[PDB]
Amino acid sequence: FTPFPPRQPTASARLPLTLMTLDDWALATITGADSEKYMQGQVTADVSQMAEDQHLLAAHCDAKGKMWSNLRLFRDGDGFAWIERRSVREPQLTELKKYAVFSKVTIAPDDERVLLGVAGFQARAALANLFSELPSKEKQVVKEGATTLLWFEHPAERFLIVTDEATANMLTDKLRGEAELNNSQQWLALNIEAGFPVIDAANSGQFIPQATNLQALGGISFKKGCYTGQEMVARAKFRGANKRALWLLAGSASRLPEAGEDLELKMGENWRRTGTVLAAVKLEDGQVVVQVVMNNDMEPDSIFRVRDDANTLHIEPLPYSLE
Ligand SMILES: [Ca+2]
Ligand SMILES: [Cl-]
Repeated sequence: FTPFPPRQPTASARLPLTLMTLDDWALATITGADSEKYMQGQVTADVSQMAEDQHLLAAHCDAKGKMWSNLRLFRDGDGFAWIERRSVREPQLTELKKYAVFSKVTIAPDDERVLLGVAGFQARAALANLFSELPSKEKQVVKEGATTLLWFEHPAERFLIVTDEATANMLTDKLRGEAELNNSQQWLALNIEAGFPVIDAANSGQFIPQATNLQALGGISFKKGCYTGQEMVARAKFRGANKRALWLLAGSASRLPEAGEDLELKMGENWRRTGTVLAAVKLEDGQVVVQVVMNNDMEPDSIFRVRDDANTLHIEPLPYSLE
């Protein structure tokens, strides 16, 4: 079917109708009688209380609570599928499979299905012509034949499509010259804007889930039964235990910081390396936008920069509360 070529991404507010190939994300599945039990023991979400029409962003942690990756989970066949960054799928699956020697599950990558995104102006009306039913806030996953559609509210309405090559080709042919075409960087920009954490390889194993605000995004149950890393995830909820959070910065820079890179914070006439970048994109309207993990008590008027840059970044209020 083939990835779409990149064009410079746009902020959600000004984003035209856009169809994207999500090549930098990747799919995996679990099937078998023990699918729910097995996943319940390895992720932060309560998968026993996930309906067929729901999807959520969970964490898969090691025994110390550090996330191999977050993952967007939904029911698929008699088990689950999930989407995470391609750069971490291989090690994530190795670590997930460590406990499955005798369990009634089969865990595998899925590179047969195609991941697409639809976003921007009138995305819903454009798609309503191409599928009988679309997902919505009231029914967040819809399935039609080979296709699974996931609804997102943030930062503006958009849809993630999990489908076969034939349907991907149909959609592309039907929307060509109406939807702009872009690649993963546009979906990435939207996740940065929404404050939804992205974990690439450099950041695998580095963060407890709450350092990336996952508790505020519905990704952690504190009442479910035991799972790998649970004790440490629970400890991070104590008053004052976790000192990090995920932030949204915007401004200008001469280069994008890489995942795992630090930024610099201004203080007096000095600059101090601070934080860990998760993702960054340069937008059409000129700004660099950056998702970063740093201390949860940064002053709102803090001034940042990409290391040694002539220009600066500032905090854009996160669109959801951490209270
Ligand atoms: Ca444009
Ligand atoms: Cl952490």
